Amino acid sequence: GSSGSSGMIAAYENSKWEPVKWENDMHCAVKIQDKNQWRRGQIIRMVTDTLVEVLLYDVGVELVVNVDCLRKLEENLKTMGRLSL
Repeated sequence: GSSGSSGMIAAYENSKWEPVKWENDMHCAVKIQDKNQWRRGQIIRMVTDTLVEVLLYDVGVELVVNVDCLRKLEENLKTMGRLSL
């Protein structure tokens, strides 16, 4: 037992939004409101200076969230545990 390693939500949650330019065909993590789980999305198309269209390829749902909830996909989070390129 004793299995529980919160890195994504942990790091993200603890961290705070940051001013970054979102480009097409990019990876990032969006923060849900009604829920407390960080989902990954793909920069589909920038709508406004605050809104951005992303794709939850992870699950398979096309939607658009606010850059205020968006977060840069940290490398560490990408490779949690065993590191190997």
